[PDB]
Amino acid sequence: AGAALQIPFAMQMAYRFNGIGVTQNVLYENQKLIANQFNSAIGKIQDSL
Amino acid sequence: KRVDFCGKGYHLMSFPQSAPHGVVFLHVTYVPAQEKNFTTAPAICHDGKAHFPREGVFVSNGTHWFVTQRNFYEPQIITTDNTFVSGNCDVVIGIVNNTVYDPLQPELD
Ligand SMILES: *[C@@H]1O[C@H](CO)[C@@H](O[C@@H]2O[C@H](CO)[C@@H](O)[C@H](O)[C@H]2NC(C)=O)[C@H](O)[C@H]1NC(C)=O
Ligand SMILES: *[C@@H]1O[C@H](CO)[C@@H](O[C@@H]2O[C@H](CO)[C@@H](O)[C@H](O)[C@H]2NC(C)=O)[C@H](O)[C@H]1NC(C)=O
Ligand SMILES: *[C@@H]1O[C@H](CO)[C@@H](O[C@@H]2O[C@H](CO)[C@@H](O)[C@H](O)[C@H]2NC(C)=O)[C@H](O)[C@H]1NC(C)=O
Ligand SMILES: *[C@@H]1O[C@H](CO)[C@@H](O[C@@H]2O[C@H](CO)[C@@H](O)[C@H](O)[C@H]2NC(C)=O)[C@H](O)[C@H]1NC(C)=O
Ligand SMILES: *[C@@H]1O[C@H](CO)[C@@H](O)[C@H](O)[C@H]1NC(C)=O
Repeated sequence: AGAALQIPFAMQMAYRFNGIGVTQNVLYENQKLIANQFNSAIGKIQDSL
Repeated sequence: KRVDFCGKGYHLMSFPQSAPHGVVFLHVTYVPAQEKNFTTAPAICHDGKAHFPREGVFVSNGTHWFVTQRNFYEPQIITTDNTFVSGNCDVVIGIVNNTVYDPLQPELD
């Protein structure tokens, strides 16, 4: 939408949780589990491929 | 709100014009400009409680902390009407110490 403006990635993930109706404390208080789940989900794609 | 469906930027409004066998759309959009960099933090710890912005981000100009809206820089001081509380400050990665100002009790002298 213009020039790239940097933001830390967990803070971008919190904006995106807001965009679906969940408060952002739910992301910050679960950060490690959410990242573990994303990593297992990405590791399952290359296994199916 | 569909990205790039009505031009580049944040769609404000669009005007139609007729062409021969066709149509022309003049899209008016909003494009952000002249950014500055800041230090930032996800929450703020005060009295053993974690504070999150209601809307906006916590930013630091070098020595002081403010809340701003995310798309236009307009800094304000962090109060209990700017933020909400959840939990204690032991669980959030990158939490920062600052004071969150209450209006009522300095009204009550
Ligand atoms: C929410 O669901 C997750 C499942 O992804 C739970 O986390 C797992 O809990 C089991 C316990 O049975 C552990 O063995 C796993 O190692 C956990 N997974 C990860 C990625 O940490 C989590 O406990 C659930 N939360 C609640 C409150 O029920
Ligand atoms: C960050 O902004 C603050 C403004 O709040 C500057 O601090 C001073 O703060 C006092 C009381 O809050 C004001 O009376 C002053 O007018 C403010 N400015 C000055 C120049 O004294 C602070 O200087 C700013 N810091 C940086 C690094 O820009
Ligand atoms: C951002 O990354 C920096 C590393 O570049 C982290 O700084 C380190 O913090 C640890 C404490 O967890 C210290 O032991 C290291 O000495 C620091 N390294 C440097 C180079 O400063 C910083 O903590 C990270 N920020 C967050 C919020 O995790
Ligand atoms: C932010 O403020 C809290 C509140 O005091 C600090 O917590 C103290 O941390 C030190 C060192 O980690 C401990 O020795 C104290 O026992 C803690 N106090 C309490 C009341 O728990 C915290 O360290 C501060 N954060 C930073 C980065 O300085
Ligand atoms: C912000 O700082 C970075 C270096 O950390 C620099 O590359 C960038 O151009 C700066 N942008 C602005 C708007 O100051």
